[PDB]
Amino acid sequence: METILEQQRRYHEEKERLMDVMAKEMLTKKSTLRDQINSDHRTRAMQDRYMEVSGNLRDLYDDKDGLRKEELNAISGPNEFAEFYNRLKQIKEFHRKHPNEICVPMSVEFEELLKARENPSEEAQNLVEFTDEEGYGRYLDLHDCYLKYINLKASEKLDYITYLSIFDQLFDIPKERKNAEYKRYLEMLLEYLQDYTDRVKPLQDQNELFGKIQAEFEKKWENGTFPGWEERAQRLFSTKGKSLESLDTSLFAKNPKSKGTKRDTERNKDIAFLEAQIYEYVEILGEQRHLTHENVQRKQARTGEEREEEEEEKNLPLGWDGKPIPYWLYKLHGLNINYNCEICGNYTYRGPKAFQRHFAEWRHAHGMRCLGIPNTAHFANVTQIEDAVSLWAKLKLQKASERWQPDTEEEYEDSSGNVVNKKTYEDLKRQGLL
Amino acid sequence: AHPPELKKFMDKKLSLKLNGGRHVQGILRGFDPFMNLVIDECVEMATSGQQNNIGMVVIRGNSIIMLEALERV
Amino acid sequence: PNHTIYINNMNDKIKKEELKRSLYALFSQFGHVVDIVALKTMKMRGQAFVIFKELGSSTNALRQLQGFPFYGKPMRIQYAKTDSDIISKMPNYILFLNNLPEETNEMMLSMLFNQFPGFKEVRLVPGRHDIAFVEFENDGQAGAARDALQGFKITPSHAMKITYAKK
Amino acid sequence: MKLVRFLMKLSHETVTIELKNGTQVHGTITGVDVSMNTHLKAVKMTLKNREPVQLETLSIRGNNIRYFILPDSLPLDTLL
Amino acid sequence: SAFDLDVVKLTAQFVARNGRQFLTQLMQKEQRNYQFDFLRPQHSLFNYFTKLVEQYTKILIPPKGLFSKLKKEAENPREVLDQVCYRVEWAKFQERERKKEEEEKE
Amino acid sequence: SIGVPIKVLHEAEGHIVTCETNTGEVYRGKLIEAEDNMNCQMSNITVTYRDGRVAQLEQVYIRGSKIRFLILPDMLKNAPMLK
Amino acid sequence: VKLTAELIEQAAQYTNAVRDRELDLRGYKIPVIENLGATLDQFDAIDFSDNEIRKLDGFPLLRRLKTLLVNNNRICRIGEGLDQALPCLTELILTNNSLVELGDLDPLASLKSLTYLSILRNPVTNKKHYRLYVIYKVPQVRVLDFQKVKLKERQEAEKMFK
Amino acid sequence: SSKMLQHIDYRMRCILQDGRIFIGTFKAFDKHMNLILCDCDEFRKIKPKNSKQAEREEKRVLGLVLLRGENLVSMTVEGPPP
RNA sequence: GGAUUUUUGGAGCAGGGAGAUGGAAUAGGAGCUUGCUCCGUCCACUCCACGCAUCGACCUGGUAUUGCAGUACCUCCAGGAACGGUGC
Repeated sequence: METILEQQRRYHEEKERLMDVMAKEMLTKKSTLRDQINSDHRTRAMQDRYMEVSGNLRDLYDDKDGLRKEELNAISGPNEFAEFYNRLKQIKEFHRKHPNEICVPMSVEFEELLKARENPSEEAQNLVEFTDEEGYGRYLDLHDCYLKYINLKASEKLDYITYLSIFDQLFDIPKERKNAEYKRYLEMLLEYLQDYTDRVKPLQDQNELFGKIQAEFEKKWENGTFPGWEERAQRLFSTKGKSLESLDTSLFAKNPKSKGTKRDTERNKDIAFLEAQIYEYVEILGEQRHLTHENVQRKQARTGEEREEEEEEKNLPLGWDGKPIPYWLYKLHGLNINYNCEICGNYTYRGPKAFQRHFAEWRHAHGMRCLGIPNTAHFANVTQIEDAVSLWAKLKLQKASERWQPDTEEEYEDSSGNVVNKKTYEDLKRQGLL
Repeated sequence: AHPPELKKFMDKKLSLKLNGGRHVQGILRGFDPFMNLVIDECVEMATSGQQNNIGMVVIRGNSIIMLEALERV
Repeated sequence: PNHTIYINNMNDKIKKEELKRSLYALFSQFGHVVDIVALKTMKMRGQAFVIFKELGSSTNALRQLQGFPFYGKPMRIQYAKTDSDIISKMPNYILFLNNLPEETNEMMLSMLFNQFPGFKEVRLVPGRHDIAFVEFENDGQAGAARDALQGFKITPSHAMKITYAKK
Repeated sequence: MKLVRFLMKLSHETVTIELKNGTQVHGTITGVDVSMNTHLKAVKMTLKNREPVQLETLSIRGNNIRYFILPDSLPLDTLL
Repeated sequence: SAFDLDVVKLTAQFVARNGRQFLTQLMQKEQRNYQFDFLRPQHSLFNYFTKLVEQYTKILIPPKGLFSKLKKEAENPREVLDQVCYRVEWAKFQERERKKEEEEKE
Repeated sequence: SIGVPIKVLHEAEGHIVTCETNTGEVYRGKLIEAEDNMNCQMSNITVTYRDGRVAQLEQVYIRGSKIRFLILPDMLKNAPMLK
Repeated sequence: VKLTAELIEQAAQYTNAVRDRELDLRGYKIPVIENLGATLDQFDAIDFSDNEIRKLDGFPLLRRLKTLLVNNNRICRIGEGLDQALPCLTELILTNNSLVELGDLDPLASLKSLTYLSILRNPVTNKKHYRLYVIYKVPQVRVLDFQKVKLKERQEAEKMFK
Repeated sequence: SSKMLQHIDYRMRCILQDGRIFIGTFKAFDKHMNLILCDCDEFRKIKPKNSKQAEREEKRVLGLVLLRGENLVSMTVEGPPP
């Protein structure tokens, strides 16, 4: 086919539809916050659709570099054109059109009626990316890491203040031993938090932020990122101090810095990555954890109605002059008595002649129509619907009875001295005997 | 509060599976609405083929989850 | 005909469940699988029946698999004499039925004529016996089932064939 | 009085149930009746040597439960 | 139709390789013993042929798939955000243009 | 009160059913007399004892206290209990 | 025509002929193999009676699948990732299909679970040594053309075509 | 309350006294809550007794099963209602 | 309405011995990493007492039946144990 041409055709269609969808999605918006998070993810993913197009088109030289010399001739023409056209002159008499030759990318990268999603957009949303209270980017999951820390430390006063202080700061002297599995548990809570952050910043280059964080882990901690004035250099992930920078470096690759401690440079690798990710996530969400902490303060001290709902967030009849009707008169009119009209949507009526006229009033008329039985008098005052249908059933039977139907009654002898009905007579008459 | 239907099976032979995988081979003799079927001429059957005649076993339905018939009654 | 189709003439060293799996794989194509009534007792060995959704489906699996190779001997499938318990609990427009029974029940004759997209009515000629004329509210339906009924068995003592009524 | 009525003080309540078949699950149960009948929801369950299996609407039994864990913001005397 | 669209694709393939204003691979196809029904400019299909030629040119620019391919699209959501904002800024200027033109005409 | 479970057991008694008990004692046969306390009397049954020699006995008294389950008439799927 | 999860959820997922969970979609001519995993781990058979599926491909991760009907379809070839998506698979009945050449038997052998198969009514049928190619490539097979496989057939099929 | 009374009539995995999962189109409850599972099957662990052999489950179907009240360890939904 | 049939539980647990037999790349301790020695979780092969019997399904070839009915499961001989739980 067309590889160095049709490949670029497909790639141009893909990137152009992606650019139109990206322009529309990044220019107009919606009101919803879960929708906003999902839509930042969707703008990143539209960049990703253009990204698949580009991963196909940017190394696509295996067709270009070779077909640009064979299609780089200036002699030929209608010969190969005629080979192609004589192949194309097959029986294409199939008279119909196709807009599914250019009309794909709008339905692919456009908005829908109920959820603004394209052909890909059947499950495009913050479906599993938003928990109950989290709010698609309003609150986060600190309860789970809090429960893990509770089951770890088991402290009769490990309460809101201690939890918030341990989860707000970056690198203080921690409220638990990091020389135990508490560091790994912080790394797991930080893995959950970092997933939350990779969902809450979706339009940012994920791979590029990863590469920046990798250069961070590889130079910015261990190459003198924390200066000092034992105080020249020390590690919060190693727990070894330095008489100076050169002493720190030399103890990094010395014997007891190579394999002579279970907290060595690699033997603390997992807990070190946990510490680094946790510190970065906290120091980024210093505002996010702050809003979550304010929310938690509200959810601790706010009143019950507001808190629960936000987690979940004389009969006297009228006269013409609009006053009570006096009592002997009310008794006369007998309004107390109510009539269950089932036909009327379980409407129930006060006043007896009122009830009766209702049978020709609208609500009863509608009721009838939708019952499948006309509002003829014969059923008036029959209010239950099974009674109505059996009544109208026998009524139907009687109407069909007393109808004179020529088909079954009006009867015809054939020529052969035996008789049939009108219907069968004409039937076999016009299907070729009579 | 309803007695069990061992009524035509009474005074007849059943081979019962009670807990401990055990068997009690005997005659249906007596019961309560507690289903405590009591077997006289009842003999134990262990895990191994060893069997001892027990005289009169009042075998509680506390365990016996099976019992088959020797006749039609 | 029948929607319950007889499928037999295979081997007995094959299992009921295994031959059922084979029959399912080979029957979901020519018809629908509702239930496979398979008995491997001696009085009916080496045989089973598949109850297909449509009577023409069953007879068409019978007419295509008219001796299809399988399980030790080419298996033969036909319609049954009656239908299964599941389905039991459940060219012109007019054509003369020749070899029309003077014995047939108009109910089963109606279910036959309305095998097609609903027939107009059947008129079993009540003078000189052994004739009928049936019309269908869909002429393509009439011609379809009348051509597929040319030589059709109903009360197998005869073949009930319907051709296009003449001019 | 019984603590079955104390466990009756649980609806929209974040709990953790260690059940009879070596089970341990985190759950916001649906609704609990007098015989401890507490049906789980969005629950991550792990029996003996298991996985975090998910049930969006599940019905955890009574006497086939072992241990219950209430919320942390749950006043005990007010719950019994 | 698919056949007519294929013929237009061949017209674009000929307009990508037509290297002179009076010399090309379609001058022969016009009066060379076959039918040439996309060769009209007064046909409305001339406009779709011009769009297909623009597409062939978007594939024939060296930055468009000849011998160089840039990965700021295949791995670039930041340049994609820049491009979304650029489309949006063009749209804002254009909305202003439409409003001013409507007011001036009124 | 009264159990549509017990109505199901009454619709499952009298004919071929297949009870399955605690240690694997599973009896497939005529579950003749079952009382709402589930002490099921089976008749002409084939019971496995989970032993894979699933042998046929007659008129067994398989208690329902150990009954893990009970395969009932597949024809009463349209029961009056559920409907 | 769009074959959706409309026609896959409205499909019938209930007792098959051999008493297994089958999900029929008869009467659609569905050529689109998408949106299927919404059988929700309660299905083992996926049936597309009256389909025009351009080839054999397009299924989701079903570690449970126990029967599939791709007969009366437009199967021309056979796609690759079939085993990891059907490890419990023995019945992939693709008769009345249009497989042609033994290059359509390339992913056929990678399954460890294939025993009950049907590709009947294909031009791969009357070709010489076609059942030989099948009895070579299918080790664990037991049901082939609705009659048992043979150790003599396996000897022929391994020994030939060295 | 009768919590399950909404989730019945669908294929629901009921749990066992011994740890199986049985997806029956559950019907109804009780005070003992004995299950009447229609179109109901079972599946339990085929224990390899080893690790270079892996663990599976062989398919068993009872159809409609009257699971005595001592059974349920849980009741979850594994199939929507057909 | 937590006492012999169902929802205040009898649930938990552990896989028989050994050979200078072996695998743990990313995971165990000390002899202060590499090398090497001994040490408290499995599987593959082999020795016992293929952990021991029953039966069921199946793979192998031979072998009896051509037949209509709603199934726990329906041939017989012989091998092998790929799989299940029952007594120790």
